[PDB]
Amino acid sequence: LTGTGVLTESNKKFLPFQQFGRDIADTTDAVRDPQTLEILDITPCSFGGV
Amino acid sequence: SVITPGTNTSNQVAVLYQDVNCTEVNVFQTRAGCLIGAEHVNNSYECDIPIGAGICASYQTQSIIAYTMSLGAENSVAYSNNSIAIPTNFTISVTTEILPVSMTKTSVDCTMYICGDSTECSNLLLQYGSFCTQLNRALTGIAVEQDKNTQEVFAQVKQIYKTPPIKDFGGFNFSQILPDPSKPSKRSFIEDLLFNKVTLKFNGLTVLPPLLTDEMIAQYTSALLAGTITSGWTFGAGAALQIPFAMQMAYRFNGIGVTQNVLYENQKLIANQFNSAIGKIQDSLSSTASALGKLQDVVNQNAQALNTLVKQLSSNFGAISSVLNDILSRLDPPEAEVQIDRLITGRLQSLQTYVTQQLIRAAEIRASANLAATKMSECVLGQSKRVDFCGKGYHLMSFPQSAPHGVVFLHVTYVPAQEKNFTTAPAICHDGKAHFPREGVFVSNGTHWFVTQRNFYEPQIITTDNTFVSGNCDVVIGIVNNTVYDP
Amino acid sequence: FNGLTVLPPLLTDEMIAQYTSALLAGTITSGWTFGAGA
Amino acid sequence: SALGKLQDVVNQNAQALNTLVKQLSSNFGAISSVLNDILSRLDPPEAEVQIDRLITGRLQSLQTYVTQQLIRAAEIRASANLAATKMSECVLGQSKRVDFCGKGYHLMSFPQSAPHGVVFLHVTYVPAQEKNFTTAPAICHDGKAHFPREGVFVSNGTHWFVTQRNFYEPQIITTDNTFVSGNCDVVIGIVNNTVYDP
Amino acid sequence: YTMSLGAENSVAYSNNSIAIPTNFTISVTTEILPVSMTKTSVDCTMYICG
Amino acid sequence: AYTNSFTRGVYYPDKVFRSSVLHSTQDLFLPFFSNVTWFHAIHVSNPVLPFNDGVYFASTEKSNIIRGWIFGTTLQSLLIVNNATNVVIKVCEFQFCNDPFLGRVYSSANNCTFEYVSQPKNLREFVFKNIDGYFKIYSKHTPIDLPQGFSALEPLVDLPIITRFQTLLAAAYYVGYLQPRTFLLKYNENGTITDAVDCALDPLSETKCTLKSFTVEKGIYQTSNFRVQPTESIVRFPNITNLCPFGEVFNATRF
Ligand SMILES: *[C@@H]1O[C@H](CO)[C@@H](O[C@@H]2O[C@H](CO)[C@@H](O)[C@H](O)[C@H]2NC(C)=O)[C@H](O)[C@H]1NC(C)=O
Ligand SMILES: *[C@@H]1O[C@H](CO)[C@@H](O[C@@H]2O[C@H](CO)[C@@H](O)[C@H](O)[C@H]2NC(C)=O)[C@H](O)[C@H]1NC(C)=O
Ligand SMILES: *[C@@H]1O[C@H](CO)[C@@H](O[C@@H]2O[C@H](CO)[C@@H](O)[C@H](O)[C@H]2NC(C)=O)[C@H](O)[C@H]1NC(C)=O
Ligand SMILES: *[C@@H]1O[C@H](CO)[C@@H](O[C@@H]2O[C@H](CO)[C@@H](O)[C@H](O)[C@H]2NC(C)=O)[C@H](O)[C@H]1NC(C)=O
Ligand SMILES: *[C@@H]1O[C@H](CO)[C@@H](O)[C@H](O)[C@H]1NC(C)=O
Ligand SMILES: *[C@@H]1O[C@H](CO)[C@@H](O)[C@H](O)[C@H]1NC(C)=O
Ligand SMILES: *[C@@H]1O[C@H](CO)[C@@H](O)[C@H](O)[C@H]1NC(C)=O
Ligand SMILES: *[C@@H]1O[C@H](CO)[C@@H](O)[C@H](O)[C@H]1NC(C)=O
Ligand SMILES: *[C@@H]1O[C@H](CO)[C@@H](O)[C@H](O)[C@H]1NC(C)=O
Ligand SMILES: *[C@@H]1O[C@H](CO)[C@@H](O)[C@H](O)[C@H]1NC(C)=O
Ligand SMILES: *[C@@H]1O[C@H](CO)[C@@H](O)[C@H](O)[C@H]1NC(C)=O
Ligand SMILES: *[C@@H]1O[C@H](CO)[C@@H](O)[C@H](O)[C@H]1NC(C)=O
Ligand SMILES: *[C@@H]1O[C@H](CO)[C@@H](O)[C@H](O)[C@H]1NC(C)=O
Ligand SMILES: *[C@@H]1O[C@H](CO)[C@@H](O)[C@H](O)[C@H]1NC(C)=O
Ligand SMILES: *[C@@H]1O[C@H](CO)[C@@H](O)[C@H](O)[C@H]1NC(C)=O
Ligand SMILES: *[C@@H]1O[C@H](CO)[C@@H](O)[C@H](O)[C@H]1NC(C)=O
Ligand SMILES: *[C@@H]1O[C@H](CO)[C@@H](O)[C@H](O)[C@H]1NC(C)=O
Ligand SMILES: *[C@@H]1O[C@H](CO)[C@@H](O)[C@H](O)[C@H]1NC(C)=O
Repeated sequence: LTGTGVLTESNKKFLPFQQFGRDIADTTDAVRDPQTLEILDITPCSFGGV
Repeated sequence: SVITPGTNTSNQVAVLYQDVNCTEVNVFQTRAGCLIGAEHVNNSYECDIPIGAGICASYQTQSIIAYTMSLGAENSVAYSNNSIAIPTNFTISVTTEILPVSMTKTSVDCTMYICGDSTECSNLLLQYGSFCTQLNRALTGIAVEQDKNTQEVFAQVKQIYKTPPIKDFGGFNFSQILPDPSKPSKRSFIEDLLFNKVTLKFNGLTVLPPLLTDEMIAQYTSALLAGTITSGWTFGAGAALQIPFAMQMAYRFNGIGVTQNVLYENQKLIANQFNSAIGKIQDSLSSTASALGKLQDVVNQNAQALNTLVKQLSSNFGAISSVLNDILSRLDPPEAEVQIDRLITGRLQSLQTYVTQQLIRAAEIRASANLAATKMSECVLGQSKRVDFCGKGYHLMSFPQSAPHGVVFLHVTYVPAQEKNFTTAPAICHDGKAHFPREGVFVSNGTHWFVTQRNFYEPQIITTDNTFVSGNCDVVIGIVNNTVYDP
Repeated sequence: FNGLTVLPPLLTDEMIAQYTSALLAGTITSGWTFGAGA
Repeated sequence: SALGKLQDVVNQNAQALNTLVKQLSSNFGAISSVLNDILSRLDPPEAEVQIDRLITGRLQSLQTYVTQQLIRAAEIRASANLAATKMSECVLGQSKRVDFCGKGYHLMSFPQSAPHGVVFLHVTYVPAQEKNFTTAPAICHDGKAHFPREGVFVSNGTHWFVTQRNFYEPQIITTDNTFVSGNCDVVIGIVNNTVYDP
Repeated sequence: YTMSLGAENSVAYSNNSIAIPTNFTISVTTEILPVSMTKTSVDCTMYICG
Repeated sequence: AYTNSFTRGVYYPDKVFRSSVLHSTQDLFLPFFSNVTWFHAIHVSNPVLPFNDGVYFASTEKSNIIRGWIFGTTLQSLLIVNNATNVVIKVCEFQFCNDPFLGRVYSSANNCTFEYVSQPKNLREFVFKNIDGYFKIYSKHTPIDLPQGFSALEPLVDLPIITRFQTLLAAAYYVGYLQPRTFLLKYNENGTITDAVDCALDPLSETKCTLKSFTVEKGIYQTSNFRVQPTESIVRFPNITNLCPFGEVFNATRF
């Protein structure tokens, strides 16, 4: 599940069986920490045109 | 293919098989192929849904019928030699014409889209040369073209005219269409409907803001409108010259051959028709929500295409997995040099398709925006005599209104009504001269003979001032006799 | 053919002839007026 | 800077053509963009794979150029039809459509050649130095209402004149620059004068 | 800066006032239109394969 | 005996969270409005039932009168029992009796190769799938002619372990075989499945599925190719007859 982003605590209400989670763009968008079962919500780091 | 009245009308549906006879699987057979589930019905109507070859389908007393479409109410207009019909009355009418002016200024960070910040993938893609720069140039081109469009349509007015306070426009009630100091924004009352009756998180892709913010396009349109409301055509040609609005309307009637006294003898009535037409233009927009579909379509269509550009990012193209990180983790780098090449070429080709689609749509919207610019230039700043350019009528004037990506012109067209049937003659013979009508046309009901103006029954005694002498009462194909008076 | 096909036009040639007959009968009978109203 | 609108098409086309040249050096993940080199380095069973890679890339680039040139040609054709329409309507004529043959009221136009374009000198009448006059829509006299035949009524503060619409030139009100209807009741704002009778 | 749309001014409207131009300025405006590209041609085989 | 299903037999297909979104799935499901058989929960004569492609099961009862299952081929055999506050899920019932009357026991058992145990007017429902070396036990229940109310089953179990099955019988129970229907699932903002479209139920259902929308505006839409399948595989060959001369060229007295 490699990637980059900022990881945030989230209200995203994963049901107890769900072990990774994807957005409407089909990218992985939220995941559960396999050491602690916390919900971590991904978003990519800030970027743009200069 | 299926035909349906759509879920929110009914659950019922019928099916068309586009090129196979019903022997090959209620039923009907058409030049468009076999049709199943629709009852063929024997009279005719306008097309609710097109099928083909003159078959159309619609929902009616309930079931899906299919029918031969009817082009309209067949009527023999009672042509004759010797006969003319002249309208005794009129009905001013206001019609929306809705034109898209811009699409959203999409911009794609091409290397971030294709390669996801992989230092591997971009090191591959660099060996494709100009592509990933060229696409960004092309999208920037259409993006700048969207501001070029919006300025080229709204910024005709050289200055922001502010409307006078008292709004004493001869009984016309523009409070429905001017800005409101109740100030949810600069928007006008109708504009506040348009900004609601249509309505519309990413990697690589972004939406740049429009250069003219919506409150500022509304400011321009308020200026254009205060111009037409207070200065007629004159603010297009030079400085705005004030003129009383009733006199402006009198000029515009005099622009469509109706003599301007026909305005002043009816002004109280005329304004009441115009206000009611504005009320209908409000009430229709407040409920027939589909009427802005010409704008909603482009917003949907763009959003559709861009959405598929995201969806294509998820597709393998034959690569071992649809995520450069997930392959690059598991594959050996010499084989990843093949798998990532498959992903790169697939993604790049899909992006090339999107960029070409947006270039084609941008060319179309540029055509629409130029049509909107000429519409504003002729119909708003002027009075175009072009027989159907500014709506289905004789053109009086038009008012612009801003809409989220377009203009919604309220063309106000004079449509005549309540015809009468008169006998007529090309010329009136007296003393052996033939007299011809200087600007009207001759009409009679048989008892006597009169001249009238061409578009409104106002009879005058025929009087050797409204008519000019010519010929010698023998070359005219169908002359008639009368006692032409002489002041 | 395979894959390729031609859909029929919505307005067959009979109806295009019917409309242009209507536009002739209009212009002949009534000039500009039938564009603006009855 | 005035000719920018015309210089751009020369620049864009040159730019597109220039990148079509630069894409020959692209290499596309062959081992060299100079094809005669890979043709010397590798034996035909390999070289055919490398050349297939180059051919695929070069096609893709050329297909891009030709497609964009079609789009651009469609634009320039739409501009050419606009130019042909303005040549017809503004030069051979006096098209009265308010803001087509330049700003102002259009008088005439002169075409001029430019290297891939046309420059029109649109010659236009623009009014200036206006003054403020009181008005009425009609003049009441003997209870008839006289309306202006082609001008409008204006007041010189305290005497009433007809003037043509777009250039102040007063005339005494007469039977011949006015016409008569009504009963001095239905028209609002009617005002009184001794309309003269020659 | 925030863009200016232009010097805001009131039309001196009133229900009985007209402004009539006492004079004129005939003027000349250039308009510039492109009417062709260059007639490019590409010898496709000589481009791809030399 | 029969009754029709409604919008039931639908479950979270992939153990992956999605929300405020629509998604297209090709796993096995109970087709909407498929008939589900109804069977005697009482031993009035309970028939014992075939298992194909996975079973939707439901039982309507207070007091958990339906309380167990057995599965297998010629029923090594999966066994499930819920009595005495434990879900017992052994695969040990290798000699399940010819009449598995619940209580004193359904079977004779040996070689319990897998023996997982877990904590175990009202409608209880299940789906049993076997796939890829797993047995998936989706289940859900709600207080109360099955309801027309939609309900998405959560995975109650998914076990790393069949042709017929039987149940450890005032109650009733319903059975229906799944099929591999494409579904479009709509996920609420809370990530529960709120509605679904069977992409084969009718041509409108197919159109809904093809636009990826529930509301279809009035109009005409493409949906599919219609290509007739060939009725037969004819073969004609040139009436040629003898074996070829290879027995010379691989065996010549001198190459
Ligand atoms: C011309 O038409 C208008 C309507 O378009 C007529 O005005 C209506 O007349 C009826 C009958 O008197 C009234 O009930 C309506 O209220 C009038 N309309 C409005 C808006 O007030 C008018 O009478 C017609 N005049 C002629 C000469 O035909
Ligand atoms: C139209 O018809 C009416 C009646 O047929 C005509 O009205 C008469 O016109 C004369 C001359 O203007 C008047 O002296 C009469 O008083 C009118 N009749 C009445 C009852 O007042 C009218 O002239 C006809 N017009 C035409 C052009 O034929
Ligand atoms: C504009 O108004 C002035 C007065 O306000 C007019 O002055 C007189 O006009 C009358 C006829 O209208 C002449 O008989 C007088 O000789 C005028 N007096 C002067 C001092 O000129 C003036 O005529 C009006 N404008 C024009 C062009 O006549
Ligand atoms: C109309 O405008 C023209 C242009 O300004 C005026 O002509 C100018 O008049 C001033 C004053 O005599 C001179 O200094 C300029 O040299 C003139 N320009 C030209 C090109 O000759 C003209 O006087 C104005 N006329 C009226 C009636 O307003
Ligand atoms: C569909 O019907 C509902 C009422 O059931 C209404 O609120 C909605 O506006 C309708 N939508 C369309 C597109 O007709
Ligand atoms: C198939 O349909 C067409 C429609 O015009 C008709 O002409 C033709 O005879 C039909 N053939 C059969 C076998 O029904
Ligand atoms: C339509 O009308 C004709 C009248 O001649 C009739 O013969 C025919 O059956 C009708 N068609 C249908 C579908 O009822
Ligand atoms: C204009 O119409 C509105 C109703 O839309 C009304 O409230 C307002 O008073 C009217 N103003 C006039 C007639 O001046
Ligand atoms: C004119 O007269 C003809 C013949 O009676 C009639 O058909 C037609 O409808 C009349 N038109 C009007 C406008 O009265
Ligand atoms: C046609 O109209 C003219 C003019 O009134 C008349 O002389 C001629 O007799 C008319 N012919 C017919 C056939 O009505
Ligand atoms: C008009 O009058 C003259 C003389 O009275 C007559 O010769 C002529 O025929 C009349 N017009 C027509 C059309 O008959
Ligand atoms: C007309 O008069 C007003 C004062 O009432 C003034 O502000 C305005 O500038 C004048 N207009 C012209 C064109 O002189
Ligand atoms: C213009 O408005 C005033 C009131 O402000 C009014 O007295 C006057 O009559 C109006 N003008 C006309 C021509 O009615
Ligand atoms: C014009 O004169 C009549 C009678 O002299 C008078 O009743 C009327 O009021 C005058 N016009 C105006 C606008 O006052
Ligand atoms: C359900 O069963 C009945 C009786 O066996 C049958 O007639 C019906 O077709 C079945 N339902 C469907 C949807 O086929
Ligand atoms: C366990 O399996 C073996 C092999 O099938 C069988 O012989 C034995 O009887 C089984 N255990 C018992 C207790 O029967
Ligand atoms: C969604 O979840 C929140 C948090 O538990 C809850 O308050 C809300 O009622 C839920 N709504 C729906 C429609 O599931
Ligand atoms: C040719 O065809 C027949 C089958 O129709 C086959 O049985 C026969 O042996 C063939 N003839 C010869 C001479 O081999």
